[PDB]
Amino acid sequence: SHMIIDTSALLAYFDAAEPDHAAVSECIDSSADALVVSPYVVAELDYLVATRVGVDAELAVLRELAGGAWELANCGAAEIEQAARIVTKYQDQRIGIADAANVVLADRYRTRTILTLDRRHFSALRPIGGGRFTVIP
Amino acid sequence: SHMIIDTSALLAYFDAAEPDHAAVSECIDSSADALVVSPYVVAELDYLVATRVGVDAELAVLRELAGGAWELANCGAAEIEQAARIVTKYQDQRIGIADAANVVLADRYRTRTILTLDRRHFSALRPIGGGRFTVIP
Amino acid sequence: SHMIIDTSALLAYFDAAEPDHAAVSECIDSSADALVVSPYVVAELDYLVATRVGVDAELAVLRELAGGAWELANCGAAEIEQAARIVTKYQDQRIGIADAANVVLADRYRTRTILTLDRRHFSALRPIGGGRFTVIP
Amino acid sequence: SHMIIDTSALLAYFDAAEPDHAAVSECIDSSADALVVSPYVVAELDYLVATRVGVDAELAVLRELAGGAWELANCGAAEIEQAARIVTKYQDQRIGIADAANVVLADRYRTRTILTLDRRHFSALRPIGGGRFTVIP
Amino acid sequence: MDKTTVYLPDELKAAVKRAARQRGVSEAQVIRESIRAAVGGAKPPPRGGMYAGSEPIARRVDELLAGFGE
Amino acid sequence: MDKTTVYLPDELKAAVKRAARQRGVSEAQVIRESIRAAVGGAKPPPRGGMYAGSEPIARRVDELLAGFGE
Amino acid sequence: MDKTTVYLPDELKAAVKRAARQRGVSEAQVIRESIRAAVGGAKPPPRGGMYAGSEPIARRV
Amino acid sequence: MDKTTVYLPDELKAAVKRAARQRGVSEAQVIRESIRAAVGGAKPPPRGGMYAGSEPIARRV
Ligand SMILES: [Mg+2]
Repeated sequence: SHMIIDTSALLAYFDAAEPDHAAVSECIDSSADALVVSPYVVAELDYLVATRVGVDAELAVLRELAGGAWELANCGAAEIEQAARIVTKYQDQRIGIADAANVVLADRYRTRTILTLDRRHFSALRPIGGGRFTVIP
Repeated sequence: SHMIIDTSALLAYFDAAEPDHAAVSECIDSSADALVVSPYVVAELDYLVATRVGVDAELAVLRELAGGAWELANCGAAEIEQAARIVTKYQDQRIGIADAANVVLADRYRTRTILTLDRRHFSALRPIGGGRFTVIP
Repeated sequence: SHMIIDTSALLAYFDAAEPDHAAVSECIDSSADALVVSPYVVAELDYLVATRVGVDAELAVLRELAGGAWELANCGAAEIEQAARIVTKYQDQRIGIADAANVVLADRYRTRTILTLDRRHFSALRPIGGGRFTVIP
Repeated sequence: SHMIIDTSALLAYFDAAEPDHAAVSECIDSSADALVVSPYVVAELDYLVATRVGVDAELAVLRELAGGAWELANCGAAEIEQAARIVTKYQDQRIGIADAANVVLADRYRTRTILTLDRRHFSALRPIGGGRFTVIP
Repeated sequence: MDKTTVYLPDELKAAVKRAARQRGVSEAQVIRESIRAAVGGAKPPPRGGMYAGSEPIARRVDELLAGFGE
Repeated sequence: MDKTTVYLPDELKAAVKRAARQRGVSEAQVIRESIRAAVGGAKPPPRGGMYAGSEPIARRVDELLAGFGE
Repeated sequence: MDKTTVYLPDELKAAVKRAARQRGVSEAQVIRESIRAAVGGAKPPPRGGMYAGSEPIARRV
Repeated sequence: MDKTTVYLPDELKAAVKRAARQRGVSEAQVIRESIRAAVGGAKPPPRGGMYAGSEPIARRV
C-alpha cells in the first residue's frame, strides 16, 4: 500500500528523455500504492530541475506535486530526531537527510518498498523494523 | 511576533566562527515567539553543513532542530501550489521553492519578519498581504 | 424522555397481529425522543422473527431498524463491564446480557423509562442511580 | 491486522474442556491480530454459556470480554442495512444477522481472516471485496 | 444555527475545494450536503405493523429463544 | 492550524450528534467521514513525461546536486 | 458519556497547539496519540479456559 | 483556565483508567503526563554555536 520515492526516480519520471523514464512510469502508473514524497526530495528536485532544465519545467513539476496525486510527507521533530539517528548509524557513508528521512518514512508508512535508481547506495541501508528494503525498479 | 528563518541565518547561528554569529544569535536568542523553519531550508542547510563542515556538524544541527525549540512548518500541497505561483510571479529573480515557501510561510504565520543574510535579493520580493518585509539582522 | 426498548415490545410493534400492537404503537409513535435498542436486542429479535415468522419479515425488521428512526446504542467494554456487575447483582434470577445491558443503557441515556411486555421481569430490577423503573405500556 | 471471531470459536476458547480449545487457543494466544467480536456474537455466546454451563461462567466470559484484550465492534445502521443485503444474497443458506454481520465486519476491518468452527457453513459465504475467506480452525 | 468548528486535514479540504470548483458552488455547500447525505436530516419517525404474523409470540420471548445461537 | 468553521442547521446538528452517540465516535469524526465519503476516492492520477530534458541527470544526482542552495 | 474534560496547565496546551500546528493535525489527535504512545504496550492479552463446561456445545460440524 | 474538552475514543480511556490503576494516580494525571511526554512543556530555548567551522559560507558573494 505504500512506496517511498527518491529524487532520482522523480527526475526519471517527469522527463521523457531520461533513459529510465519508461521503467519508472510502469512502476508509478499501475501502483495502487500511495506515492510518498519527502519535502527534502521536493527541495532537491526543485533545485535540480530548475538548474539543469529550467524554470518552466520547475513550475510544471511543482504544480504536479501540488496537484493532489502525491502524498506529501511531513517531517517534524520526531522524524528529524530519528533521521539523525539513521545518519549517525551510517555516518561514514555520508548518506544525508534525504536518504535518512526516506528510511524513517518507510517505517512511518509501514512499507519496505523504495523507488530509486540509486540501488546500491540504498541497499546498504536497513529498514528500522528489520528485514530488507525492496528497491524498484 | 514570529519570524521566518533562512538557510544563511541558520548557518550563522549554528557556527560560532561565522562573522555574523553574534548578530543572528542576538535576533534568535531574544525572540519570544515561533522560530519558523521550512523543511526545504532544512534540506539546504543539511547539505551545506554536511559537505562544507562535516557529518559531525550536520548531526549537531539535525539534533538541535529536532530539540523542540523550532517551529518546523507544515508545507503541503497548498503551500507548494502557492509557492509555485510566487515563483511565477518572480522569475525575474530565480528564487526557488525555499524562498517562495518562505514568503508563503510569512503570511501563514501572519508576519512580515524575515531572518536571513541575503538582504535585498530577498527584499526584491514583497509580502502576500502587502507592505514590505522586515529583513533582519 | 428516551426509552429503552425490549425485544418483546419490538415484536409487538412490528407485528400488526400481535395483541399488544396497539398499546406499544401508542408508546413508540408519539415518543419524540431517542428510541433505544441494544444490539443484543437486535440479535434476539432477528433470531425470533426469522425463526417464528419468516425471512421476509426478518428482513423487513432489519431494514426498518436501519432506517434512521432508532437509536442503535453503542455497547463497548465499559457497558459489558457494568452489565456484568448487574448480572452479578441479580445472579439468582439469571437475567442475561440483554436485560443487564438495558439497565446500563437506561443509565447512559438518563432515563428510567423501559418499554417491554415482560413487566414483572424488569420490575424486579432497579435503576443504577436509585429510584424505580417506569415500565410501559 | 485483524481477525473476525465467531461464537463457536469463543465457546471453544473459554472452555478448557472443549475438544477444540487447544487449536483456537493457539490461534488467539500468539496472534498479532486485533481480535474482532460483534455484539451479536456476544449475545449468542452469553445466552449459550449462561444456559448450558452457568451464570458464573457467563460472568467470567463477560468480564474477560470487557477486559481490554478484545476489539468490541459497533454494529450501527449501515452495518445492519448491508448485513440485510448479505442475508438476501445468501438465500441459499439461511444465515441471519450474526453471520451476515461477520461478513460486513470482515470488510470493515479489511481482513479475510475468520475464526470459526463452522467451516462448511462459512466457506460458502464470500467476502465483499472478492476472493475467499481464510478460515482458521 | 449552531457554529461548529472541525479540523479538516489538508487532504480533505483540497478534495472539497476540488469538488466545489467542479460543481460551481461554495465549499460550505459541499460540506453541508455531504453531512446531510451521511447522517440525514430530522429524525424519521419509526414504522410499525410491517406484517401480520400467525401466532402471538411477543409475551413468549424466553420460551421461544430456545435454539438461539444454534 | 486554522480549523474550518461549519454552520449547521439544528436539524443537521441534531443528526450529527445522534450519529456520533450511536457510533461511539466524535462529532468531528462523523463530519470528516461524511465529507470523505462524499468527495473522496476521486484523487487524480500522476502525470509523467512532463517535459523534454536534453542532458540526462537522473543517475547522476549526487554529482549534480553540487551547488545545492545556493 | 462521550467527550472528556481534563486539567491542562497553560504551558501544556501551548505545547499541544505548537505540535498540532507543526505536524498539521488536530490538537485532539496530538493529545490522543500522546496517550496511545504512553499506554500503547499495556494492552492485556486474551485469556482462555476460564471454566471447564459439563457439555460439548461448540461444534455443529 | 481549563475548559479542555477532547474526545477520547472508548478503547483508550480503558487504557487510561487501567494505567492510573497500575500507577495509583489520577487518570487526569496519567493524561497530563502522557501529553507532556510527547509534546511537552514550555518551549525549549534554541541552542546555537554548536561548532566552529574553518571558513565562512553563510554569506553570499
Ligand atoms: Mg453464528
